[PDB]
Amino acid sequence: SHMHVIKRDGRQERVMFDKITSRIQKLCYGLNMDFVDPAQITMKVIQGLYSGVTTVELDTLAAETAATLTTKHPDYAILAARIAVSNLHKETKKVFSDVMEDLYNYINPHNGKHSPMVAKSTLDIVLANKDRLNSAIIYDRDFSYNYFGFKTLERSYLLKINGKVAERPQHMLMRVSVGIHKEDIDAAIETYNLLSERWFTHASPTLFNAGTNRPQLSSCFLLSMKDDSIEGIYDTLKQCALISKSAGGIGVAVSCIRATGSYIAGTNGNSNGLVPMLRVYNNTARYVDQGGNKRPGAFAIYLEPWHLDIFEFLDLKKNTGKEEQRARDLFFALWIPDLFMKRVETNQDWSLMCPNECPGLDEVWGEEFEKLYASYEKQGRVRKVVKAQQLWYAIIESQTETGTPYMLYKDSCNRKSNQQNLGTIKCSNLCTEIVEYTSKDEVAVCNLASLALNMYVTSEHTYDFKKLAEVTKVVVRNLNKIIDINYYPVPEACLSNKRHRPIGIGVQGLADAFILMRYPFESAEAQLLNKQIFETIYYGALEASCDLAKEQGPYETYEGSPVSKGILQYDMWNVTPTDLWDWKVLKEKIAKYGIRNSLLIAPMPTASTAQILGNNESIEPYTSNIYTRRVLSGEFQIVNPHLLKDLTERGLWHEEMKNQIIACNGSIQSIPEIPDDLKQLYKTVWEISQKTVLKMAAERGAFIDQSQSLNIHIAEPNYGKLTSMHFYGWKQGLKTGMYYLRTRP
Amino acid sequence: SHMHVIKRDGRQERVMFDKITSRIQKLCYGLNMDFVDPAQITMKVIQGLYSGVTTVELDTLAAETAATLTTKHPDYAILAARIAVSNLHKETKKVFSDVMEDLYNYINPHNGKHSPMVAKSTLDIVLANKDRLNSAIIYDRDFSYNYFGFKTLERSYLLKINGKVAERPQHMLMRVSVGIHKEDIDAAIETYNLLSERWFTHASPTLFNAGTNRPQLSSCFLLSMKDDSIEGIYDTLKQCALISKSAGGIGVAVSCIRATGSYIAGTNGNSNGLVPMLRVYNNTARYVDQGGNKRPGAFAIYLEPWHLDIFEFLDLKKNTGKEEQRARDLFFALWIPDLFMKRVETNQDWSLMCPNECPGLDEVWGEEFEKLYASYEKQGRVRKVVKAQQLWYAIIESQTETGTPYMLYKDSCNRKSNQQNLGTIKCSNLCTEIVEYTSKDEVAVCNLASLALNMYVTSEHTYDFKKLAEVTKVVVRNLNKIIDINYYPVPEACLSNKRHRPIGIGVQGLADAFILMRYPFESAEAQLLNKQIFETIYYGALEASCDLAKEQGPYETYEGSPVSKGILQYDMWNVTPTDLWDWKVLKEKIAKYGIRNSLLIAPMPTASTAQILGNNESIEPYTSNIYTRRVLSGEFQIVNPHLLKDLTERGLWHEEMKNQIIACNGSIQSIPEIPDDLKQLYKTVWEISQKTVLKMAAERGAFIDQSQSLNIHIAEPNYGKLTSMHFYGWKQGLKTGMYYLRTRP
Ligand SMILES: Nc1ncnc2c1ncn2[C@H]1C[C@H](O)[C@@H](COP(=O)(O)OP(=O)(O)OP(=O)(O)O)O1
Ligand SMILES: Nc1ncnc2c1ncn2[C@H]1C[C@H](O)[C@@H](COP(=O)(O)OP(=O)(O)OP(=O)(O)O)O1
Ligand SMILES: Nc1ncnc2c1ncn2[C@H]1C[C@H](O)[C@@H](COP(=O)(O)OP(=O)(O)OP(=O)(O)O)O1
Ligand SMILES: Nc1ncnc2c1ncn2[C@H]1C[C@H](O)[C@@H](COP(=O)(O)OP(=O)(O)OP(=O)(O)O)O1
Ligand SMILES: Nc1ccn([C@@H]2O[C@H](COP(=O)(O)OP(=O)(O)O)[C@@H](O)[C@H]2O)c(=O)n1
Ligand SMILES: Nc1ccn([C@@H]2O[C@H](COP(=O)(O)OP(=O)(O)O)[C@@H](O)[C@H]2O)c(=O)n1
Ligand SMILES: [Mg+2]
Ligand SMILES: [Mg+2]
Ligand SMILES: [Mg+2]
Ligand SMILES: [Mg+2]
Repeated sequence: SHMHVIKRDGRQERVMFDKITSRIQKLCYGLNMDFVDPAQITMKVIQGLYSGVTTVELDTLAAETAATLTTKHPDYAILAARIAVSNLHKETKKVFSDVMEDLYNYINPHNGKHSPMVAKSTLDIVLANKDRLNSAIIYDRDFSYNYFGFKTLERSYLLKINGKVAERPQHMLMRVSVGIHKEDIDAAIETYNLLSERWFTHASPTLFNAGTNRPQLSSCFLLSMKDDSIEGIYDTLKQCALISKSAGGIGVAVSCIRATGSYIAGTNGNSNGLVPMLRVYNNTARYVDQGGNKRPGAFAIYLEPWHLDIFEFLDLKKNTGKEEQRARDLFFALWIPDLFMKRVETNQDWSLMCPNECPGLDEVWGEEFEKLYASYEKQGRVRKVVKAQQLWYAIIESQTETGTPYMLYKDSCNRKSNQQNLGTIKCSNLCTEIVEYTSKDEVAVCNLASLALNMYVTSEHTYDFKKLAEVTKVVVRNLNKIIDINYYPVPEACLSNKRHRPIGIGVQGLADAFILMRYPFESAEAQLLNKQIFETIYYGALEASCDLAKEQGPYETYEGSPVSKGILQYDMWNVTPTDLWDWKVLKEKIAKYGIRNSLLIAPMPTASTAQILGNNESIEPYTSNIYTRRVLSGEFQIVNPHLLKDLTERGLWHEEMKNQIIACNGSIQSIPEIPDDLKQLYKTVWEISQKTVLKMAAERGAFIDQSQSLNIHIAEPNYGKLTSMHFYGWKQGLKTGMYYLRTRP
Repeated sequence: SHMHVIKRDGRQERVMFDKITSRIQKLCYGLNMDFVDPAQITMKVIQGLYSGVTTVELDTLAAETAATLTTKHPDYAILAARIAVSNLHKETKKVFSDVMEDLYNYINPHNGKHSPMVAKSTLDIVLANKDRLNSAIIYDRDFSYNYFGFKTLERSYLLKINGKVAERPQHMLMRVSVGIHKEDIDAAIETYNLLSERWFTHASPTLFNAGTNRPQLSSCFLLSMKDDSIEGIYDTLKQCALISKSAGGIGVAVSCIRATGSYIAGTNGNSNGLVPMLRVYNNTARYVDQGGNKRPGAFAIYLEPWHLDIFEFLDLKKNTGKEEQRARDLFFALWIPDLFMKRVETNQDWSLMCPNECPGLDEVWGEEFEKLYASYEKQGRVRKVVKAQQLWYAIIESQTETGTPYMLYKDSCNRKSNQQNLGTIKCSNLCTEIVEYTSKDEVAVCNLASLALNMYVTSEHTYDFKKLAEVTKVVVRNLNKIIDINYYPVPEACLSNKRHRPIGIGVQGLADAFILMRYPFESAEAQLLNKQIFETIYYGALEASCDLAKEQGPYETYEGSPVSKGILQYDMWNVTPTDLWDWKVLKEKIAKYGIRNSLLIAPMPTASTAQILGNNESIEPYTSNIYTRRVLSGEFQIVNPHLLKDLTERGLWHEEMKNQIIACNGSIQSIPEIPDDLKQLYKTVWEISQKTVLKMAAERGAFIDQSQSLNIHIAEPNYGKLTSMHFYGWKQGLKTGMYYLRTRP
């Protein structure tokens, strides 16, 4: 008949338009009514309406229209967040316990199987404790997310039932706290309130599988080859298949595979090298997706540069060429020793050999690698001799073209790690921050936890240090409770992760801490500031693991580590820390009790986590002050809201200032309406000299017991800033030369 | 600030959308609610709304959107009429008297002059009689117009004040009845109620200037040249300028101007002919517009075919050629005698002469013209001799290309008219229906009144005859009261229009009378029907003028007319009328009292009048069953609503039948969903053989004392149907061969 809409109860009515403005103005309380205008939003919604429309599409399109209108006044972000979050909170259930009973009592709607979303012990903990725990949840905190962080949180992370999302966000975060803190409830309420107050957040597989039926909370996996045979290659392929099933990240050390042309004693033939093998890993990276297709399964391939197939390895992730000689859905990385640095330095030659001819090489680092490599370089057992600057030119061609390979430094990582007593660290994970020991028997597993920073900044614009160590103590107790609950997908993972027991802590949003502390990025108080911050994080981490080892005893391989010898991570950098803390009593209690976890700190990139909480990616500056937004039918420009927060107060903001920053791509310094302080507080990273950031990485990574991601931003391809940049990173002592060479077009 | 609309009081408010659907559903009472849908109309209105919009634009766009949605169901025409008419009736004043005081008390808003819209005697009649007359008006009748008839009535006919229309339609029709019936009120209330019940309507200059300050109620003007000198040409140009100022229609007899090359005794030169002279009349037709630019001033130019400049006259209204040899904003017509018919008939020759050489020719018709033309054809005084079929081929080239010239028959008009005693009828008006005597002293003026037809059809589908003569009596009393109130623009007009005193009555919408009487157009009861109708109209007209002559005496030149000799118009056609009436007592009372008006009946085209009342153009069939509508941003297709009225009852109407009639251009007979009666009741005029219509014109024009318009519709250029058509019209005896040759593309 007429234009009827399908009202959410399931019924239909006539189109009465004042229900829209009746609802929006109800959801506009507490905003600037001088620019909050329900009529424009209603008008663009009615531009899209038709007959027979479910009303949840009208609320979705209402929040979408408010998100597109956010450019006119910044309160429409708060409005659009209230529209989407109110749309969800009207939909699903109020009580957490009946949601959990609905998830456990799930039935596959065409197979009849009692196929739960949560394990029965999780439901046991909930139903035994629902009275305190339903009282602990606070739904006032769900209106605190950004809109785009809420849509990113909704599209993939909330547990769905037949396509309809059936979890509020506090149901997910309380589900995580039950999923980790099993027996105890006080830790679940301190962990819940410290969690939902957005102080720290766990990693994404923890948000996937906390308390579910297959609890695989880990996110870091480091695998090396079992053998240089078909059985080793395909058994390693099997382990990468299972681990990439249970939503992990896999970095593979592929150093020990014989090269093209070496003799095969079994079938009297010659090998074809690494290129079809890594092509098999290419199709495996396409087939298995992490979890329920939530993100594609990605593999890192690490190769040391002395291997003979290095040129076809570097020409492998490209765009042109034959298709059968490209494997472009992987991530390639070079695990470079100091000798290739020295031979590129003085234009000498370089010996590409085959690890069947020269066996047992990648397990040897430093001066011993110099002696063994020189002794094989003497005997003439090598196969090819290439001038080192030619291969360096090939590396800069590959990084210039695609950004791959990554570059890590072998002797720097093997020298400055707490797992020296085990052997030689072969590889690292996909995002190049977990530097741990791998073997044929031990497959390295590490857990993650990302602390935010800008929630700690007080109103005095003086940073809070004493809170940060305290939350770090709660985090270390969380991860150390994670390691003993996790279900490892392969049997080699449990022995490594329970013998050595590592954790991982990484912060996100350093640029917001600098803006809210009101310092320039290349100032003196910034370089003092991050140094003091990671002294606080590192100190509180060591105090927390000390207080755990006082209660459960240290890990199984402690005596032999340099921490048992008193050398902490900063002395391996030979940098005495500041007088901000008391390190003597810390080293006394460590010398009397040990520590519980081997490796502690690890700055991860946190793309998706910082996408949720609105912070910037972990430590880098803003890419531009204008950042785009992916909206259906609108992909548009939103300025940095801290910059806009200062501009509305300083008066220089007007109705075309956005258009004034369109034609400069974030560069606010070219405009004549300038207080000449925003040019220091809001430096575009393209307008930031990279070597100051590298010095800041030398200080901060000098207070980190693992590596850290390092997105290199360079506007134009030039070999001097690249070559001097990598050599400068090697001279400062960094464990990671690069993670991406990013060139803006 | 926000989106505020300017509410009609002059204020502003927020955009609240349920005021729209709150109003439309209030204006939807009495319609089919199964398809009446306010939400679609509201949706397309809100597609056009913006901030700072006057609400009368929202009602205008609402009625416009309903007019475009009328295709889905025919009740949206009734809706859109109620929207526009309610928009006007909310706007202007309720009382007629204060509107008249506002119009008389008008002041030019930048000259201060008391420049009235009505004369002071009109306001005297209103203010002396406002108590009965404000009670007589019925505003229930304004919701009876069509939408497009109301917009056509509003854009040009209602008297505006500074661009804002300040007259309701009943204010205009009551203003007309006061403007004609001055002293009497009973005639103003019978005339008002018979008028506003849409029975008959006056002509368009009557609607322009009834009771205004310059009352020029006439619409027919026939002028001939005073002299074949510069003084005669430019004095005639002066009279055409003044008459075209006061909104008349001018037909000019340009027979008596000497041709190209004749000697000029004053300045010893030779004339250039007619072409630059008619070019001067071209620019005069562009400059002076009728009234307040309400329609462009148009001139008819009549020429008899024996004049020497006839070839450049026929090649004059074209599209190509040099610009200085074209006069295309005129209307050209040939005033053909029988001799050109006979010489084209038998392929003989034809004598093109010059009226300076052969003087006193156009004042002579018939056999006397044959004798005088043969005597000048004998003496060799002629100048050119052209084969007659060549000039006939030139005429068919001109009518084929543009439709001009018109064709009238000289001896047929001079033989069958009541003004034989005066002399020779030279010319006729622009629309070729007023055939009256012109002279140097008498400039012919005729008034018009168009009766509708389909209001007379009773529910029994038997036509009402006794009402039609009665309304015809009221009409004849109206026009005879018009002639004595009118203000003639030139002094020669008053002597003609008061000596001979003619009137004019023409009907509109014959196709609707045939459909509502349910007969085929080419049936037997149609040809019986229009014959009976014009016997009724002609009989009631003669009875009315008889009853006027019983009270005031006949006109000044009665004794000498053939009506005084007893011969009425039908005996000049030698057709005895039917036994429907009593003609003997009529001819007795005429023989004892005479008649008051010389010429009575005149079928005019009525483009604009039938555009108001929704009827078809006067006597022709429908051009197509689908007719387009001019709407801003929508120029679309609406079917004939009587056809649609039968299709919704007979069930064959469905939701794509319009699309089934798109690809046939009104031809409903090609579709397979056919009751084979609609193919007879709804014949497209392109699917109608023209000679049956010509026979119907012989009967109906055999009962008309003047000529009648005749739009000839022929789909393709073919010389046989044209030539046989004009010869057939001459053989039936018609006074008008053609008014347009229309070819659909
Ligand atoms: N009758 C209607 N016609 C068109 N849109 C409507 C109508 N009613 C509500 N809407 C719009 C307004 C909102 O933008 C959106 C959601 O309305 P909403 O009221 O929340 O559904 P609902 O009526 O079931 O919720 P609730 O019953 O709790 O009020 O749909
Ligand atoms: N048929 C083959 N095609 C391509 N590559 C092969 C083939 N067989 C073996 N390889 C590669 C896989 C390993 O990289 C390598 C050795 O495999 P492996 O089983 O150890 O050889 P083998 O034991 O039979 O001879 P060897 O004793 O020399 O190793 O050669
Ligand atoms: N506040 C509004 N915002 C947008 N459109 C409106 C608003 N109010 C009325 N309209 C629409 C409804 C109608 O289609 C059109 C004209 O409204 P209308 O009510 O007749 O003006 P009005 O309010 O001055 O008349 P009245 O005072 O007699 O009610 O404008
Ligand atoms: N100068 C001119 N240019 C063009 N046409 C002219 C001119 N003078 C006269 N005519 C035309 C207009 C008339 O159609 C025609 C006669 O005009 P008119 O005044 O009667 O001439 P006339 O009286 O001086 O000489 P005649 O006695 O021959 O008419 O000649
Ligand atoms: N595309 C990616 C990126 C990272 N990761 C893994 O997630 C870890 C940290 O990356 P991250 O914190 O940016 O991942 P998110 O938590 O943001 O999803 C890495 O060590 C990888 O193991 C992944 O599996 N797939
Ligand atoms: N374009 C026109 C059409 C007609 N007319 C005059 O109006 C008379 C009848 O034409 P009509 O009845 O179609 O004119 P309307 O009343 O429809 O405007 C003609 O005799 C002309 O004198 C005109 O002046 N201009
Ligand atoms: Mg509701
Ligand atoms: Mg082997
Ligand atoms: Mg109103
Ligand atoms: Mg003269």
